[PDB]
Parts: sequence; structure tokens; C-alpha cells
Amino acid sequence: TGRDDTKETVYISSIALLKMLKHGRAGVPMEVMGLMLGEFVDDYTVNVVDVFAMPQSGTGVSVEAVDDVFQAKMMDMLKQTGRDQMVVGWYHSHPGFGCWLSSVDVNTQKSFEQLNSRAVAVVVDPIQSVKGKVVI
Amino acid sequence: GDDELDQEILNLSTQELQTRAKLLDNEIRIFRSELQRLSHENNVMLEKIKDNKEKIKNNR
Amino acid sequence: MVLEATVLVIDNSEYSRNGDFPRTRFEAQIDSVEFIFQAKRNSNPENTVGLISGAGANPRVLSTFTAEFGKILAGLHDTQIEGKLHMATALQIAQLTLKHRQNKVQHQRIVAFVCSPISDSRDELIRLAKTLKKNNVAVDIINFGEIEQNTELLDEFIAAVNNPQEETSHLLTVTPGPRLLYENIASSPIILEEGSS
Repeated sequence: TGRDDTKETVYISSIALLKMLKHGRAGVPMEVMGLMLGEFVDDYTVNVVDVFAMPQSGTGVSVEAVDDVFQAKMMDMLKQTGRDQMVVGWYHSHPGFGCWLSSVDVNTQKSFEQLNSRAVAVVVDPIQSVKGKVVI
Repeated sequence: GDDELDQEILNLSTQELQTRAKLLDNEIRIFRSELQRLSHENNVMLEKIKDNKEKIKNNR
Repeated sequence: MVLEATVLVIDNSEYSRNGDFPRTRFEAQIDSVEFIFQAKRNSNPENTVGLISGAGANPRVLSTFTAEFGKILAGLHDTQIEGKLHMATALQIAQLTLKHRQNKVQHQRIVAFVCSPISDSRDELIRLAKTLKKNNVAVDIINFGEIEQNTELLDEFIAAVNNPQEETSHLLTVTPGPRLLYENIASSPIILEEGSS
């Protein structure tokens, strides 16, 4: 047999959720992004313990607007505070459009999937989170 | 060097001139501390402009 | 010695505005630090130096461990001399700085300048002296404060720290008379020091 892939449900800790909203709305309509720090345990649980934001650009998301130099410094900042675990993916915020990956975003995602196959992309809509529903 | 030569044999003793350069050794050990202090700050400053301008060219 | 992290404690005082040493003691200490950094770095460049002061009514970290020669130097530009070194708390604050290191291979060492007679209690400091070696911290005391007419509480501190341990406590007393503070300390074994295992 091969490897079988099966359901997962992404559990967004209360901390993680506020940060994405705060960073994403504030930077809208310019695209916002950041990495998700967390851990995978189980085979049905992606647990995102924390997120942070990586520096915005007016080229929005790009494969080279991810910026690993900044990722590396940030990782060492969590390491000294004893909070580093495993980066479980990336999130990005589309402005007022729906949740769907753009063609460019597919290739951004293809990169993180090499590094860890369990990586997700979490697409956020902040201007639509001012309903009684949060759209993510 | 308008001093510590045969001008200054007249003004004060030749032994004052022996020791005087050796009080200028303390004095340049201090000016060297301050000059190297200023080497480290100009090395950090220039790299702090690099950090700024890198975002700025992306937006530009 | 090699593979070593060193917290240098600089005693900040009005005793170091004294012109015994050249042309105050503080301006002599500026030169001394620069020399010490290079000595260790040319023995082994994986060594790092941290710097704390006595300045204030409580010690403070001016530099955590850094491989940067200029960060130590910058720290001295920031520090203020109207503060007074309190040695009991400075040892304890150094012990915490010595837990953080670039690598954990780097040994633990304190170097302490003394420019004032210490008026903390002997029995109080003898507890601390024995705490150091459990943490594997030895302490080199450059003494020129307690020799302006004062007893050696130090004699007891150095014996208590010494034990089988490659970190080895040293008592150095530096001629207070003009010969240039930095010259004597630099010329004194500091990278020719020995263990005790």
C-alpha cells in the first residue's frame, strides 16, 4: 500500500485567531501574510498554537515575498523564549474577495508542501469578519 | 609636531620631553577607545538603513 | 582559558575617579577591556564576553553574551559612574547571565574588578562563594579596592570556590602604584591559567 491521506480539521487556538485578524485587517487592502507556528499530532488534528506576521510588500504574496531571512531571525526569537516548535504552514489574507487560492498562491503553497507535507494555507477574509460570522 | 624637539629643550627639561610623549600614550589609548567606539556605530547604522530600504524598494 | 564565556564585572564608583591609576581608574579600565577581549578571542574565537556593571543602586546587564567587541565597548559609553558596586547581588545576577551562552561548551567564568572596599558581610558572601562552584562558576578577583586599607574577606571566598573543577578561582592583587593598571592585568596569566580537576 501507499500513503493514504485523510481528513484533518484545523484547530485555530484563540491566540492564533486574534493575531491573524488583527494583522490582516490592519494591513488590508494590501495583502498580509505570516507563518503559522504549531504542531501536528494525531492524523486528524492540525493545531496552530500561534501565528506571526511576516513583513508586508506592495507586491503582495509572492514566492520571493515570503522571505526566509526574516523567518530565520524570528525563529531564533521564539527559540530563546522557548516557544519554537515546527512551522506548520503559512496563511495569507485576500482583501474582500472569497477564500480561494490564487494561481500564484498555489506555487507558494507547493514550496511549503515540500518542506512539510502536512502544511496548510489558511485564507482569511477580514472585511467579512465584521458580520456575526468570522470567514476563514 | 610643534613640540618635543630642539624648540622645547629651551622651554623645559629634556626629561620633560621624555615623559611627555608617554602621557600622550595614555591620551591616544583613550582616543582609540572612542574612535573604535565610533567604528562599531557606523557599522550598525549602515545596516539599519539596509533593513529599512529593503522594504522600501519592494513597495517602490 | 579556551572554550570560555566571561562576564566581566566593572565596579562603578567615585573611587575610580581617583587618579592613583591612569588618569582616572575608569579611563584605565576602558583600555583594559579592549585588551582582554582580544586575548580571549585570539586564544579561541568561539569565546564570548558579557559585561555587567555595579552602576545604580542595583547591578545591571549592559551587554549579554555577544561575539561583538563593539557591543561591550558601547556598553561602557552607556554606563554611569555615580553608582556603587554591591558585590553580593552582582554575583547572583552574573550566574543567570552565565546560563545563557552562545554554545554550552563555553565554560563559566567571572572576572571582577574591585575599586572600592566591599562592605557586604563575609558570612553572607561565603554562602554565595559556594553556590558558584555547584553551578560550575569560578571567579577571578582582580583586587585593587580592598587594598586601600581593608581586610581580605576575599581570602575565604577564593578557597571556598576552589575544588576539583577545570574552572579555577584565582586571587590577583594588582600593584596600586603607577605601572598602568591594564598593562599588569594583561601581562598577568589569564590565558595561561590552569584547571584543578
